[PDB]
Amino acid sequence: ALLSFERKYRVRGGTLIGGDLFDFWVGPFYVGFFGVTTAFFALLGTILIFWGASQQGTFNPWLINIAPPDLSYGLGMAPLMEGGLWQIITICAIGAFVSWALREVEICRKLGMGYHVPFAFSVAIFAYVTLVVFRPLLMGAWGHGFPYGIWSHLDWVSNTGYAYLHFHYNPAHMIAVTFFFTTTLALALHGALVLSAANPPKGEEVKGPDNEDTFFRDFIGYSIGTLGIHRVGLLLALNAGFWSAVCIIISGPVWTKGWPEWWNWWLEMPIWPS
Amino acid sequence: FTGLTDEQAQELHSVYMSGLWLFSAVAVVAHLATFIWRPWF
Amino acid sequence: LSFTGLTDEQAQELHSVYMSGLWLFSAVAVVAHLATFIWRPWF
Amino acid sequence: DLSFTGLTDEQAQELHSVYMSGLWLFSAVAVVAHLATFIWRPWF
Amino acid sequence: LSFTGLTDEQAQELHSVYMSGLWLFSAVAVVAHLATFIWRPWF
Amino acid sequence: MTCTITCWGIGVLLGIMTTVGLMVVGWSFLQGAFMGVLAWLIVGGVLAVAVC
Amino acid sequence: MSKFYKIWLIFDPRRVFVAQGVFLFLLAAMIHLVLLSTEHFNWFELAAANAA
Amino acid sequence: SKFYKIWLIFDPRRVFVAQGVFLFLLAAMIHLVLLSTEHFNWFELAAANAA
Amino acid sequence: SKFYKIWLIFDPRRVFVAQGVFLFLLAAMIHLVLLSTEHFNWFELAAANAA
Amino acid sequence: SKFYKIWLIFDPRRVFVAQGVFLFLLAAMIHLVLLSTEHFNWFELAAANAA
Amino acid sequence: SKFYKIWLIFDPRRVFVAQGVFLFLLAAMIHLVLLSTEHFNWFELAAANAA
Amino acid sequence: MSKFYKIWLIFDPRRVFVAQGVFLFLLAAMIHLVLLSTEHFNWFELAAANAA
Amino acid sequence: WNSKNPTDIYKPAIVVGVAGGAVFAAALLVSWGQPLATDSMQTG
Amino acid sequence: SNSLGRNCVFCHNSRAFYDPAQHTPQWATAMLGISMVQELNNEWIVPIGEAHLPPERLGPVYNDVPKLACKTCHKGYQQPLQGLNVVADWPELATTEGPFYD
Amino acid sequence: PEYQNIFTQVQVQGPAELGVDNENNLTEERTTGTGFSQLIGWIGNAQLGPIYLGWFGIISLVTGTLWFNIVGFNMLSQVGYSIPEFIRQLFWLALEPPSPEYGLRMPPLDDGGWFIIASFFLLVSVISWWLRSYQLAEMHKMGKHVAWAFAAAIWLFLVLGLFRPILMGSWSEAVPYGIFPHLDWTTAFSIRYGNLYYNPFHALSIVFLYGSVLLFAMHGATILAVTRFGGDRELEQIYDRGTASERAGLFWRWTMGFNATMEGIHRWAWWFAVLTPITGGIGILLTGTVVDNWFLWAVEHNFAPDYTQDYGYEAYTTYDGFLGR
Amino acid sequence: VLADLTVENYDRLLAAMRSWTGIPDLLEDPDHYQSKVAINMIQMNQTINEEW
Ligand code: BCL
Ligand code: BCL
Ligand SMILES: CC[C@H]1c2cc3[nH]c4c(c3C)C(=O)[C@H](C(=O)OC)c4c3nc(cc4[nH]c(cc(n2)[C@@H]1C)c(C(C)=O)c4C)[C@@H](C)[C@@H]3CCC(=O)OC/C=C(\C)CCC[C@H](C)CCC[C@H](C)CCCC(C)C
Ligand SMILES: CC[C@H]1c2cc3[nH]c4c(c3C)C(=O)[C@H](C(=O)OC)c4c3nc(cc4[nH]c(cc(n2)[C@@H]1C)c(C(C)=O)c4C)[C@@H](C)[C@@H]3CCC(=O)OC/C=C(\C)CCC[C@H](C)CCC[C@H](C)CCCC(C)C
Ligand SMILES: COC1=C(OC)C(=O)C(C/C=C(/C)CC/C=C(\C)CC/C=C(/C)CC/C=C(\C)CC/C=C(/C)CC/C=C(\C)CC/C=C(\C)CC/C=C(\C)CC/C=C(\C)CCC=C(C)C)=C(C)C1=O
Ligand SMILES: COC(C)(C)C(=O)/C=C/C(C)=C/C=C/C(C)=C/C=C/C(C)=C/C=C/C=C(C)/C=C/C=C(\C)CC/C=C(\C)CCC=C(C)C
Ligand SMILES: COC(C)(C)C(=O)/C=C/C(C)=C/C=C/C(C)=C/C=C/C(C)=C/C=C/C=C(C)/C=C/C=C(\C)CC/C=C(\C)CCC=C(C)C
Ligand SMILES: COC(C)(C)C(=O)/C=C/C(C)=C/C=C/C(C)=C/C=C/C(C)=C/C=C/C=C(C)/C=C/C=C(\C)CC/C=C(\C)CCC=C(C)C
Ligand SMILES: COC(C)(C)C(=O)/C=C/C(C)=C/C=C/C(C)=C/C=C/C(C)=C/C=C/C=C(C)/C=C/C=C(\C)CC/C=C(\C)CCC=C(C)C
Ligand SMILES: COC(C)(C)C(=O)/C=C/C(C)=C/C=C/C(C)=C/C=C/C(C)=C/C=C\C=C(C)\C=C\C=C(/C)CC/C=C(\C)CCC=C(C)C
Ligand SMILES: CCCCCCCCCCCCO[C@@H]1O[C@H](CO)[C@@H](O[C@H]2O[C@H](CO)[C@@H](O)[C@H](O)[C@H]2O)[C@H](O)[C@H]1O
Ligand SMILES: [Fe+3]
Repeated sequence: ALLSFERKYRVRGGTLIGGDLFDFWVGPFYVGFFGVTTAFFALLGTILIFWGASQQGTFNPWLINIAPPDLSYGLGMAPLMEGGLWQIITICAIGAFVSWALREVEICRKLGMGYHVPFAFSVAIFAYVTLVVFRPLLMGAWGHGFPYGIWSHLDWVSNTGYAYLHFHYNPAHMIAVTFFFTTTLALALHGALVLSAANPPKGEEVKGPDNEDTFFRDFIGYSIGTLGIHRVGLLLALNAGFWSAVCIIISGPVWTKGWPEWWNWWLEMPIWPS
Repeated sequence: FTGLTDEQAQELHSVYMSGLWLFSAVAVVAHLATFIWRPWF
Repeated sequence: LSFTGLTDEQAQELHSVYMSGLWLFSAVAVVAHLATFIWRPWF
Repeated sequence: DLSFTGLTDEQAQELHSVYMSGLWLFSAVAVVAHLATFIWRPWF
Repeated sequence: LSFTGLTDEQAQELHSVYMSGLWLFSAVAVVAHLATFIWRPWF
Repeated sequence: MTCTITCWGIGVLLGIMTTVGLMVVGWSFLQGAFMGVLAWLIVGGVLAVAVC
Repeated sequence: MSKFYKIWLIFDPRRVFVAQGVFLFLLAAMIHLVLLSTEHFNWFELAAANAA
Repeated sequence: SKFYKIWLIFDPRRVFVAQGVFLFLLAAMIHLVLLSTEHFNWFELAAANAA
Repeated sequence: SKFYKIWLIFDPRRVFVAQGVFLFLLAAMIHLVLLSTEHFNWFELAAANAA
Repeated sequence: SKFYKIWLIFDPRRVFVAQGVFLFLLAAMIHLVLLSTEHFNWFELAAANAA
Repeated sequence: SKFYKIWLIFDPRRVFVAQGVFLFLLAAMIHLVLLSTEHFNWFELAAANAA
Repeated sequence: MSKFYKIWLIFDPRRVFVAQGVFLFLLAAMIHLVLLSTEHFNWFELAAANAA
Repeated sequence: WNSKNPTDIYKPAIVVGVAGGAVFAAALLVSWGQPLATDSMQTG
Repeated sequence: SNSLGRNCVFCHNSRAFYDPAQHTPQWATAMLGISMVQELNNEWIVPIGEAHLPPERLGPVYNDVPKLACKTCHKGYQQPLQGLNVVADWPELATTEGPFYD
Repeated sequence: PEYQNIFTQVQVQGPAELGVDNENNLTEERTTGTGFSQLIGWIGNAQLGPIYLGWFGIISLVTGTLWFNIVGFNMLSQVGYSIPEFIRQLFWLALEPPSPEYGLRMPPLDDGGWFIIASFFLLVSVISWWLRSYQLAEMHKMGKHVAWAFAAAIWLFLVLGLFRPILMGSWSEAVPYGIFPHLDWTTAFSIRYGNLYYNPFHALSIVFLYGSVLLFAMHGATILAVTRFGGDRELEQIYDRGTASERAGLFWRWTMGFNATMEGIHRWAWWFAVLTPITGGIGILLTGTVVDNWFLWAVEHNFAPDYTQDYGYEAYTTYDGFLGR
Repeated sequence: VLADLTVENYDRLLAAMRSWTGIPDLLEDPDHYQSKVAINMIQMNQTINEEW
C-alpha cells in the first residue's frame, strides 16, 4: 500500500536505463530496470545456494556451506560441485549488489534527494568485492574467497586471521577496528541525543537543537552539531568499510609474513639506542 | 570574460606555434645528439 | 587581451625581469654542469 | 603600477636591499664555513 | 611599510634589546662549546 | 582554504621527499614513510598556521 | 599550419596550458626513468662501466 | 618573441610558487637519485678516495 | 646594519613563541643525538671513568 | 638588476616564514645526511681519532 | 561517400577533446605493450645487436 | 529487411552512436587482450619464436 | 563563421579517459602481468 | 611459524586448535620435533655446554648454555636446506655404529 | 557535479554560545572560556565549548588520571625509567593482571598489586563519569538515554574486568592495561575457550556491531541526502515533519519495503548500539564460567560445519611444486 | 668415535666438518674444547638421524 504522504512522490521519471517499461511499484518496493536485474540475480543466487545445499547433503542453515574451488584451479572456472557453483553465486552476488546500488540511484533520483546512500552502499560493496574477486586475482586463485555459509565463512576469517600470525597486529586492521568501535560509539551517543531531547521526563517540554547542542558542550566540551554528526558519522562508517577492505587486500598479496613482524620497522630504527 | 575571440586567436596560436617549434627544435637536437652517443636502431 | 587582470603595458616588464632571472639561474647551472663534466664525465 | 601586495616600488627598494644584505651575510658565513670544512675534509 | 602596527621609533628599540639577548645567549653558548671542546674535542 | 591546501601540499611533497631521502641513506620504506608522515604533520601544520 | 587558430576558441588558455604543462613533464620524466630502468640506456651505470 | 603573453593568462604569484616548489623538488630528486648510484656519489667517493 | 625593521612584518609575540619552542627543541635534539653516540655520552663516560 | 619587484608579487610575511623554515629543514637535512655517511660523520671521526 | 553529415549529430567541438585523449591512451598503451615483449624491447634490442 | 531505416524513428541517432562507439571500442580492447592472454594468438610472443 | 553555443567540452573526455584507463590498466596487467605476483599453498 | 617460514594454518585448523582430527600431517611431525628439541637440549646440548663452553659463549642474563630450537635447524624454511638430502652422502653421521656405506 | 554536503563551502562565526540554562542553574560549574577552530568547522561546529565542572566529572578526571599515571609509571618502571625504550616499547608494555595463583586475594605490588589499585581507580573514574552523564541529563531536563547507552558500555567493561574475575575465582581473568597486550589477551581469550566465533553471544554482538555501523552509514547518508530539505534538523522534523522526513522514509520504503520515522530511526540506532556490549557482556560473563570450550559447545549443538576434504598440503600440492622446482 | 672410520672417510669427514663449522683447525688438538664438543656433537648428530 501507500503511506499517508506517499501519493505525491510516486511520479514517473528518474530512471537510468529503464523507462516507463519498468517504472512501477510492487507493494512498497519500487521496481526498475535494476530492480528487475536485482530480482533475477538475487533469486538465482539464493536458489543456487539451496541447490548446492541439497547436493551438500544438509539444509541446516548453520551447516550450509558453498565453498570456492581449490587453489589448484587458479582463476579458471571450476566444476559446479567442486567450487564452480560458488563462482556463479559470486557473479550473481556482484550483479545483485551492483543492481541494488543502481536501483537506489533510481530511488533517490525520483525523490530529488542526494546520491549519498548508493555511494555509501558502494563502499560496502567494495569491501565485499575486495574480499571475493579482488584479493583472489592478486593471488591467482578463486579459492581465497570466503565460503558462502553462516558459520563456514567464520572459519575462513579465523583461518585467514591466523594465516598471518596474530592478525591483531595488522596496522590496517588496527585502523579499521577503531573505526568500527567509534561508529558504534557515535551511533549510541547520537541516537541517545535525539531520543533524550525528544523524550524528556514526563511533564517537561521537548528539547530543541539548542538544548541537545549544549549537552555535549557541558558533557565533553565540544558538540559537532546536528548537521556535523551525520557527515562525520557517514565518513566514520565509510572509513570502517574502506579500511576493512585495505586490511584484507594487503594481507596476502602485500605482506605474506606475520603481522607482528611488520612492526619490526618501529622496533628497528637507527634512532633507537640498541 | 568567459570565451575567446577571433582577434586573440591568431596571436595566441602564433606564439604557441613559436613555442612548439622552439621546443621541437631543441628536442630534435637532443634526439640527434643522443643517436651518435648511443643509437637505438 | 588580459585574462588575469594584468595590463599588457607592464606585462613585458614582468617577463624581462623573469627571463633575466632564468638566464642567471641557467648561467650558474651551466657553470655547475660544466664543472661536473671535468670532475666526473658521464659521456 | 602593478602590485599584488599593496606595496610600492620605493618600499620594495628598501625591502630588497635589506634582504640582499641578509642574503650576502648568510652566504658569507656559509662560504667561510664551507671553505673551513673543505680544508678539514674535502669532498671533491 | 608596516605590517604589525609598529613604527621605526620602537621597532629599532625592540631589535636593540633582542640583539643584546641574542649576544648574551650566544656568549654563554660560545664558552659552553669552548669548555666542551677542551673536555671532549670533536675535531 | 587555498593557502592551507597549498601548505598541506608542500608538506606531502616534503613527506615524499623525506620518505625517499632516508631510503637513499639506508633505513627502509616503512621507516622512511613514518618520518615522511611525521614530517607532513609537523611542517604541514606549521606552514598552514604561520604562513596562512 | 598557421590556419589552425580556430581550435583555440574552444579551450580556456589557462586550463589547457596547465594540463599540457604537467603532461609534458610527466611524459618526459616517465621516458627518462624507463631509460634508467633498462641496462643499456641507463647513462648512470654506463659511466660506471666506462670508468670501471 | 611574444613569450611575454604567458603572464596574461597565468597569475604571477600562483605560477612562481609552483615554479619554486617544482625547481627545488626537481633539484632534490636529481640529487637524491644521484646519491643512489654508487658511481655518482661524492660522499662514498671521498671515503674511497681517502682510503 | 638595517636589520632592525624585520619586526615591521613579523609580530613579536607570534615569533617569540615559535623561537622559544624551536630553541629548546633544537637544544634537546642536539643533546639527544649527542647522547646517542658512545664517544660523547657523558653518562657512560662517567660510569667508565669510575670503573 | 630589477629583482626588487618580487615583493610586489610575494607577500613578505608569508614568504619570509616559508623560506625561514625551508632553510632550517634544508640545513638539518643536509646535516643529517652527513650523519648517515661514515666519512663525514664527525662523531665517529672524533671517536676514531681518540683511539 | 557521404560521411560529412556525422557533424550534423555529433558536436565537433566536443569530439576532438574526447578523440584527442583517446589517441593519447592508445599510443601510450601500445608503446608499453611493446616493451613487455622481449622481441620488441627496442631499448634492450640496442644491447643485443651491439653486444 | 529494407524497412530497417525506421530504427531511427525509435532510437535517438546521437545517443545510439555514442552508445555503439564505446561498445565498439571495448570489443576491440577485450578481444585483442584475450588474444594477448592466450600464448598461441600472441603475435608479440610468436615473433620471438621465429627469431630463434 | 563561428558557432556560439553552450557546450561541456571536458564532459566526454573524462568519461573516455577513465574508460580508456581501464583498458590501459588491463593491457599492462596482461602484457607484463602481476608485478608483485604471489603464490599460495593450500594446507586444508 | 617463524622458524618454519609458514603460518598457523600450516599445521592445524584455527577453529579447533586442540582437535587431533583437524590437524595437518605436519602437526604430527611437530610433535616429534618438540620431543626431539627437549631431548637434545636437556641431554645433549646443555650437558656438553656446561662442561666445555667458555664464558664468552654463555648467556647474557643467566650465563646459561645456548640451546637449540626449531629455527636452529630450519633457519626460517619449511625444511632444513629446503629438504636437501644431506645425510645420503654421509653414512658416518646417519647411525651411531657401523656406518653401513653399502 | 551537485554539491554533496560533506564539507561546508562557507562557514560563519558569531558570538560564542554558552548554553541554554534553567533553574537548575548550570552556569556556576560551567567554564567561561570557549574557543573556535576553523579546521574542525569544515565538518562540524567550529566552537570548542566550555566544560561543565561537576563533581562527578572532576572525580572521574582525577581518578582517571590516577589510573593512567599508575599504569604509566609501572610501564616506565618496566624498562627501568629508560624513556627512549619506554617510547619504543610503548605499544608493548602493560600493567599485567595478577598471577592466577593468587585468586581474589590481594597480590603483591610487583605481581598485580598495582593492577588492582589502578583498576579500582579506573572503576571509580568510569562510574563517576556515568554519574556525570546521568546528572547532566537530569539537570538539563532531558532523557537519560545517554546515561543508559553508556551503562551498556559499562556492562561489558564491568564484565571484562570486575564481574567475570570475581566469579571465575581469580583476578587473573582481567584484561591487561596495554596497547598490544589487550590484543594478545583478546586472542588468547578466544583460543583458551575454544573459538569465540562459535560463541552465540559473541556472534550476536557482532550482528549488532555490524548493524550499528550499517545503520549509521545508512542514517548518515540518508540525512545528508535529505539535508537539501533541512533533514539535518531532526528534532524539528520530529515535531513537524516536512518533505525531508517523508523523502527519507520513502527512499527506504521503496528500497527495502519498510522505513522509520525521524524519531523512530534513533530508537533503531540506539538499540543496536546498546545491544552490542550487552550481548558481548553476557557472552564473556558465561565464557569459562559456564562454557569452557565454544567449538565443542557448537559441536554438541550442531552448528559447527564439517569438512570432508584432507587437511594436509601434501593432499593438494607438493613441496617441490610449491617452490617451482 | 672416529677411530673405526677408514682413512679416506675420516679425511673426507674431517675436511667437511671443518668447512661446515667454520673452524679450520677442528679436532687438531684433543685438549681444545672445540674437539671435546665436536666429539659429543658427532654422537648427537648420529642420534638425531637414527633415534629421531
Ligand atoms: C582470527 C581472526 C582475526 C581477524 C581477521 C579478520 C579477517 C580475516 C578479516 C577481518 C575483517 C574485519 N575485522 Mg578482523 N580479525 C580479528 C579480530 C577482529 C575484531 C575483534 C574485537 O577482535 C574486530 C572488531 C574486527 C573487525 C573487523 C572489521 C574491520 C572487518 C569486518 C568486515 C567488514 O568490515 O565488513 C566488510 C564486508 C562487507 C561490508 C559485506 C558487504 C555486504 C554486502 C554488500 C551486502 C550483503 C547483502 C547480503 C545478500 C544480505 C542480504 C540478505 C537479506 C536480504 C538482508 N576484527 C581476529 C583476530 N578480520 C574482514 C574484512 O575486513 O573484510 C573486508 C576480514 O576479511
Ligand atoms: C581472536 C580474537 C577473537 C575475539 C575475541 C573477543 C573478545 C575477548 C571480545 C570480543 C568482543 C567483541 N568482538 Mg570479537 N573476537 C574475535 C573476532 C571478532 C570479529 C571478526 C571480524 O573477526 C569481530 C567483528 C568481532 C567483534 C566484536 C564486537 C562485537 C565485541 C565488542 C563490542 C564492543 O566494543 O564493546 C564495547 C565495550 C568496550 C569496548 C569497553 C567499554 C569501555 C569503557 C566503557 C570506556 C572506558 C574508557 C577508558 C576509561 C578509556 C577512556 C579514555 C578516554 C580517551 C578519556 N570479534 C575473535 C574470535 N571479541 C567482546 C565481547 O565479547 O562482547 C560480547 C569481547 O570482550
Ligand atoms: C559497506 C559499508 C557498511 C555498510 C553500509 C551499507 N550497507 C547497505 C547500505 C549501506 C549504506 C544500503 O543502502 C543497503 C541497504 O539497503 O541496506 C538496508 C545495504 C546492505 N548491506 C547489507 C548487509 C550487510 N551490511 C554489512 C556491513 C556494512 N554496511 C558496512 C559496515 C554487513 C556485514 C559486514 O556484516 C552485511 C551482512 C544488506 C542489508 C543490504 C544489501 C541488500 C542487497 O544487496 O539486496 C540485494 C540482494 C539480495 C536481496 C540477496 C542476494 C543474494 C545473493 C545473490 C546470493 C548470496 C550472496 C552472499 C555473498 C552469500 C552470503 C553467505 C554467508 C556469508 C551468509
Ligand atoms: C553502546 C556501546 C558503545 C559505547 C558507548 C558509549 N561510550 C561512551 C558513552 C556511550 C554511550 C558515553 O556517554 C561516554 C562519553 O562521554 O563519550 C564521549 C563514553 C565513553 N566511552 C569511551 C571509550 C570507549 N568506548 C568504547 C566503545 C563503546 N562504548 C561501544 C562501541 C570503547 C572500545 C570498546 O573501544 C572505548 C575505548 C570514552 C571516550 C568515554 C568514557 C570516558 C569517561 O567518561 O570516563 C573515562 C575516564 C576518563 C574520562 C579519565 C581518563 C584519564 C585522562 C583523561 C587521560 C590522561 C590525561 C593526561 C595524559 C594526564 C597526564 C597527567 C600527568 C602529566 C601528571
Ligand atoms: C531519519 O531518516 C531515516 C529513516 O526514516 C525516515 C529510515 O527509515 C532509515 C532506514 C533505517 C531504519 C533503521 C528503518 C528500519 C529498517 C531496518 C531496521 C533495517 C536496516 C537495518 C539492518 C540491520 C539491516 C536489516 C535488513 C533488512 C530488514 C532487510 C531489508 C533488505 C533487503 C534486501 C530485503 C528486502 C528486499 C526485497 C524483498 C527485494 C526487493 C524487491 C524488488 C527489487 C522488486 C523486484 C520485482 C520484480 C522485478 C517483479 C517480480 C515480482 C514478484 C516476483 C512478486 C514478489 C513480490 C514481492 C514483494 C517480493 C534511515 C537510514 C534514515 O536515515
Ligand atoms: C627521472 O628524471 C630524471 C632522469 C632524474 C630527470 O632528470 C628529469 C628531469 C626533467 C624532466 C627535466 C625537467 C626540467 C625542466 C622543464 C626545466 C624547468 C626549469 C625552468 C624553466 C627554469 C626556471 C627558472 C625560473 C627562475 C629560476 C626564474 C628566476 C626568477 C627570478 C629570480 C625572479 C622573477 C620575478 C619576477 C619577474 C617578478 C618581479 C617583477 C615584476 C613585479 C614586474
Ligand atoms: C639530496 O639533496 C642534497 C644533496 C642533500 C641537498 O643538499 C640538496 C640541496 C638543494 C636542492 C639545495 C637547495 C637550496 C637552495 C636553492 C638555496 C636557497 C637558499 C637561499 C636563497 C638562501 C636564503 C637566505 C635568506 C635569508 C637568510 C635572508 C636573510 C634576510 C634578512 C634577515 C633580511 C630581512 C629584513 C627585512 C625583512 C627588513 C626589510 C623590511 C621592510 C622594508 C618592511
Ligand atoms: C640535525 O643536524 C644536527 C647536526 C644535529 C644539528 O644540530 C643541526 C643544527 C642546525 C640546523 C642549527 C640550527 C640552529 C640555528 C639557525 C640557530 C638559531 C638560533 C638563534 C638565532 C639564536 C637566537 C637567540 C636570540 C635570543 C634567544 C634572544 C634573547 C632575547 C631576549 C630574551 C630579549 C627579548 C626581549 C625583547 C626583544 C623586548 C622588546 C620589547 C619592546 C621594545 C617593547
Ligand atoms: C617507451 O614508450 C613510450 C614512450 C612510453 C610510449 O610508447 C608512449 C608514448 C607517447 C604517448 C607519446 C605521445 C606523445 C605526444 C602526443 C606528443 C606530445 C607532445 C606535444 C603535444 C607537444 C606540445 C608542445 C607544447 C609546447 C611545448 C608549447 C610551447 C608553449 C610555449 C612555451 C608557450 C608560449 C606562450 C604562450 C602561448 C602565451 C599564450 C598567451 C597569450 C597569447 C595571451
Ligand atoms: C607521561 O606519561 C606518563 C606520566 C608516564 C603516563 O602515565 C603515561 C601513561 C601510559 C602510557 C599508560 C597508557 C595506558 C594504556 C595503553 C593502557 C590501555 C588500557 C586498556 C587497553 C584497557 C584494557 C582493559 C580495560 C579493562 C577491560 C578494564 C577493566 C577494569 C575493571 C572493570 C576494573 C574493576 C575493578 C577492580 C578489579 C578493583 C577491585 C577492587 C576493589 C573494588 C577494592
Ligand atoms: C585495489 C584494487 C585491486 C585491483 C586488482 C586487480 C587484479 C589484477 C590481476 C592481475 C592478474 C591477472 O593477470 C594475469 O596475467 C598473467 C600474465 O601473463 C596471465 O597468465 C598468468 O596467469 C595465468 C592464470 O590465469 C597462469 O595460468 C599463467 O601461467 C600466468 O602467466 C593472465 O592473463 C592473468 O592471470
Ligand atoms: Fe540523526
